[PDB]
Amino acid sequence: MEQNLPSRITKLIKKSESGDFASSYQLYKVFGSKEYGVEPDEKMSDYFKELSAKQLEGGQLRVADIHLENYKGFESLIMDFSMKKNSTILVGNNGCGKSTILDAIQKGLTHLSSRLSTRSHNGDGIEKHELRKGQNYASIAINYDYMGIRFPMIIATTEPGYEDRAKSNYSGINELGSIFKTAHSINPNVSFPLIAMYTVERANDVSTRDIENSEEIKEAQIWDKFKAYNKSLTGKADFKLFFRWFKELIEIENYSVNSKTLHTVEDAMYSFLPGFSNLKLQRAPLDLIVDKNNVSLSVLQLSQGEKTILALIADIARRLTLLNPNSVNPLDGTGIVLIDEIDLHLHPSWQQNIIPRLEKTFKNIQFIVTTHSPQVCHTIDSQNIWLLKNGQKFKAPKGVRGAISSWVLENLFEVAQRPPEDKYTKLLQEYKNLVFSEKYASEDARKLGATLSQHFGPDDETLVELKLEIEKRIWEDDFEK
Amino acid sequence: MEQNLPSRITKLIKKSESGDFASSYQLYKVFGSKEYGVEPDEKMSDYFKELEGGQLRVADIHLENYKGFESLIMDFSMKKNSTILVGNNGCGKSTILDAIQKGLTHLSSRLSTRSHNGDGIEKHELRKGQNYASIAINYDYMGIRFPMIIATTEPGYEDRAKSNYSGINELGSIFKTAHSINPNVSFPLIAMYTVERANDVSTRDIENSEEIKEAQIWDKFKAYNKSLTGKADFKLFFRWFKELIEIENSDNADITVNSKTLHTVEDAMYSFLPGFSNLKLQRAPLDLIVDKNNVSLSVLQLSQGEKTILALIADIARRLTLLNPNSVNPLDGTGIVLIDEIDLHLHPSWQQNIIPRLEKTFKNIQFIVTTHSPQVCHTIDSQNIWLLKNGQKFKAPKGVRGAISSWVLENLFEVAQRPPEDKYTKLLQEYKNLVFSEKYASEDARKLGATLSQHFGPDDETLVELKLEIEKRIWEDDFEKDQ
Amino acid sequence: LKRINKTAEDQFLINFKAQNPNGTWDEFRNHEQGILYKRLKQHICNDQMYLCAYCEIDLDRENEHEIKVEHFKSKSGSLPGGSNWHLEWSNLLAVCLGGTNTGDDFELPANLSCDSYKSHYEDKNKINDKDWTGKILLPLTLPDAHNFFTFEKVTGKLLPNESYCNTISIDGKPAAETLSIVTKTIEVLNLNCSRLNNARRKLLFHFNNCARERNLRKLHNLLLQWNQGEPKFFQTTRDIIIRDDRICQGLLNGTIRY
Ligand SMILES: Nc1ncnc2c1ncn2[C@@H]1O[C@H](COP(=O)(O)OP(=O)(O)OP(=O)(O)O)[C@@H](O)[C@H]1O
Ligand SMILES: Nc1ncnc2c1ncn2[C@@H]1O[C@H](COP(=O)(O)OP(=O)(O)OP(=O)(O)O)[C@@H](O)[C@H]1O
Ligand SMILES: [Zn+2]
Repeated sequence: MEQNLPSRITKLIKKSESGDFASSYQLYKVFGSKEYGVEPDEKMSDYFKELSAKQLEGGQLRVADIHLENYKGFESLIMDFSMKKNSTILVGNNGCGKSTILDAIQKGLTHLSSRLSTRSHNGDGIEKHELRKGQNYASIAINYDYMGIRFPMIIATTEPGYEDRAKSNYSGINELGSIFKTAHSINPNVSFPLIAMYTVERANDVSTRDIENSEEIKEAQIWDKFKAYNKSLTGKADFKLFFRWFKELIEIENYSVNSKTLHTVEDAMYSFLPGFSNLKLQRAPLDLIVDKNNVSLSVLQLSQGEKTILALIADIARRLTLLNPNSVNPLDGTGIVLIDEIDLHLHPSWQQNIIPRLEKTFKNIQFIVTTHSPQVCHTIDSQNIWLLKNGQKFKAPKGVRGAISSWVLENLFEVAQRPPEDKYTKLLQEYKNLVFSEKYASEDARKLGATLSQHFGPDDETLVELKLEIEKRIWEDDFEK
Repeated sequence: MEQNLPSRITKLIKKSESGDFASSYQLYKVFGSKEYGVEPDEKMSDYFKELEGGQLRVADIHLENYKGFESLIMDFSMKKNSTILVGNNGCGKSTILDAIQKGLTHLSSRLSTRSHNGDGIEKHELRKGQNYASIAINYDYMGIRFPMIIATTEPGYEDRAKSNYSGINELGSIFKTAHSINPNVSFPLIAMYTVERANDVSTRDIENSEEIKEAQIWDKFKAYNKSLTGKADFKLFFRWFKELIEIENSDNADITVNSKTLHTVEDAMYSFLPGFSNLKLQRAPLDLIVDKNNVSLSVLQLSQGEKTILALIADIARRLTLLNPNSVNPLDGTGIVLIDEIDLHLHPSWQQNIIPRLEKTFKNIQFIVTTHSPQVCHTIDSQNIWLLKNGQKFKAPKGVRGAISSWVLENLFEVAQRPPEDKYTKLLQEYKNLVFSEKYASEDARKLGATLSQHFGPDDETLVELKLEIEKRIWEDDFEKDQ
Repeated sequence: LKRINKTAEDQFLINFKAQNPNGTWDEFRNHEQGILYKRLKQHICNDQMYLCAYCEIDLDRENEHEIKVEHFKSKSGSLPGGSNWHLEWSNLLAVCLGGTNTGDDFELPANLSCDSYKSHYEDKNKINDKDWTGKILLPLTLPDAHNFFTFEKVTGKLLPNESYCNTISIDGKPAAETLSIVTKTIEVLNLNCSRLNNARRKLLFHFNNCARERNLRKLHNLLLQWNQGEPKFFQTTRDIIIRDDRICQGLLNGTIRY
């Protein structure tokens, strides 16, 4: 018994001995110290931490909740994300605040990225410009989820001259970094959680104009796993390093890595982009070649939407392949990818398929995203759509998935289906009033009906309904006389 | 014939008794050998040759082997000032706008200071295959056509296309002569705004003190300094704001007029942005302060939409204020202002008012905006909406000025109302086919109805019709078969 | 809100009250499991013909989870030694979900109606006295033929009336001010919300498509389907539409006959 209680330890350690990762982490939370009824023994606790290092096979680093106080327009707002649906979409009016939450999550991950990388520096605190006018403190409290153990993190800044109340207890990110560092130590071929952030500036990077002159090809970039997070928590993505990557891989193709990673990355944009095949490089003027419906075009005059959706998934796939070692399925790892303004330079035929394609291609990735187009919204269940409004969170109305655009507008975006002050819709309202007001055919409803009939035609849905009403009511005047 | 042309003696008398501008403008060519080369005397073209209210408006365009297009002809309207080209992302919409850009740069050049150039069709801008490329543009100032063509041959085939930059030189000469008679003469607003309008406003770019340090002098041609690159020069607007406020401070310090332009520029911005008032300059570390509902914020912390709208409207207002001195209504002028993706970083509510509000505040201005959002499309007549599909022009169906977003989305965009692969729309169709059939009230029909009612609820409009028709069929069938 | 008639108890809500005087509703739900709760829900719904008391919509006849039971006088107003307002079988009504599924308390107030916006009102305006009997219409003691509600055919709203509101009295109140009671009944529950004003306006669509043919026989069939018995969903609005058509009214009372 080792003088320690063998009841609860054995109740909670059998699965750990079997291979469960959560039980070992739970053990090395109280076994070493004296926080529960267990004695302060440091043998089994350290053995459990060492063993739990080598127990991560499949998981997902996911943001679970965020708590903000006086950060940026928000007095207090406690989000609660999803651990089953891998897509949360924030919807609201421009001015209520969505990039506030996105920036808060980015600030939270700026320290996790450093904790997981070989470095140990800190990220960024709350700037002076990120405090409410006439306010004294702020907090960015965020919790994370690996295979099932909650890991907190608080990033708070207070003005010394007014009050000193809040603290900054990073805590669990250090433990997570210890787990991943030990996992690398036991075996370098271990998957890491991706972290990425994509602002509204993804477009201003895609250009193959003097790559040799500009940057990122006149270096000796060593392709490793830890440093893949370069410029990942920033705005514009990496297309020039992307082109460096194609150059190196295609030139070395001339073993297995060239046949695997290059093929998989190609298939990514091959599936996302309907009709862009047979990628190849251009050597003399140093550009890219794409075959759009069997005509060859460079990457300097392709459609802007194709450019953005190229760079986005290209960066995601590149970082997933760099972070993951030799594996049959290298795009299915883990990560928290934030994509602000998904409905950016896109056509209403791709906005209805952007999310399912992302989830089918990259399965085990969280995709906290903000949108402003209904066609993006009604592809996802209502339980995963927040409607931030007036500084407080309201969840989307019931049954958004598989709905119609007009209803989504009216009942979620607070936008009228018809234009609010178009003269023809005001005439339509006046007609609808006249039909039901026992005053039809008094020389003032017929002219307006003809005016609306000449514009919409005799086939518009609502006008046919009003025609049915007038026909039935002119039937009434017959049998009553 | 001759000697006042007895065939057209009345016509020549009408042109002689002009009393206007149109009837006294073409007289220069009429006395300058309009029919054929004869009578080049300059005395006739002195009082009949040597401007208050006009509209420099692009009328048509023609493209040959430029970008993806092979042959396409547009004819923009004249009475109404709006054009909302819509098309699939990939077929083409920026080719037309970039073509008008390549056309308008030469005009802006040849009226700014001197006659010169700087844009021509490049090699990558050539149709894959076809060699000769042409971008033909024709203007309309008070009802006169001014042709313009650009050309480029790949293998030196200097036989199929030439560049006759004619007529626009005449337009530049007319404007410069108008300037000579009176410096205070109105000029157009040739401008463009690409998809990167607001990627210039930044908190460090609000602080400045290390970016713009010179002695810029405001003149009319200042509005033509980098007006066709695809950015909203918010920094120069900030400099102009600072100069106006500092001269106001100097004036009212000497006090212890000339400021109405500031009020007009601010009022233009206050109308579009809702609740944004009390715009003031911070002499303390150089910033700009905006008041939102009695809350003093900074430009650095405004959301993306307000940044974009402020930059765009400030640029346009500044340019028209400079271009129209000593004008009781400075923000009227004329222009061919081109905007790409006017539905960018905007809420669906703001999109429904973006076109009418611009056309109200800036009335005598042309816009050839391109849109992807249906919410913008249902505020303007269908005769002004041009669909670009498969490299060709198709006109939109009638009834667009006011309509449900679903109809526009499913007719002008070829996109289904409901998601086409969602597993709750396939079930909807599978249940609706059962309802409108002879297998109603079957067990599978009940299961699908329950599944759909649990998600969409029991008061969705589609479900109500289906249940009413099931009631109809069950009543009719049971009642008839029992009898 | 129609006029629901309760029949009798079944000596199974009697035994539970006998073994436990004080009232806690969650105790009744977390009883020997689903049996008692199943059968109470069944017996309550069958008296209402599987319809909602507040907003007349079709409750699913083969899925309990879409069926909820609402206490008219709120269960938050029970007083120890004053009343037992959790289990009296005169305060139990069968209601829909009301636009919510989990009751997260973060759903839009405008969407919520029928039953949940009652609770939303109580929280928002801090109605301390949960004695709604007298200010909101009780769907157990109304007249069986109510001319209370006027169907505004334009937007689908249900609006008060001048006639029949100054004649009949409810809950012993003076008959001269029932209009305020009806108006507050509309306000507290939002029968005039989007998801119901756009659902009652389609019964008008049905009634007018069954009149395109200009055939009186089809209108006869529609009247004998909508005015025969076994009330269907939105029966009150059905009755208003039949009562607002003079051809239909004539058909049901002699003059103008086929
Ligand atoms: N420190 C502050 N002082 C005053 N107002 C503030 C402050 N912080 C935030 N706000 C207000 O709250 C709003 C927050 O803007 P925000 O960028 O977060 O909107 P968003 O819609 O969430 O982002 P995006 O447009 O990128 O989607 C500001 O526009 C501003 O009106
Ligand atoms: N030299 C070329 N060869 C082949 N195709 C070309 C060429 N130049 C342009 N294109 C065509 O132009 C199309 C994309 O150009 P474009 O930028 O006009 O589309 P867009 O996305 O609608 O633009 P925007 O959204 O910015 O208005 C591509 O399908 C491409 O095939
Ligand atoms: Zn209900």
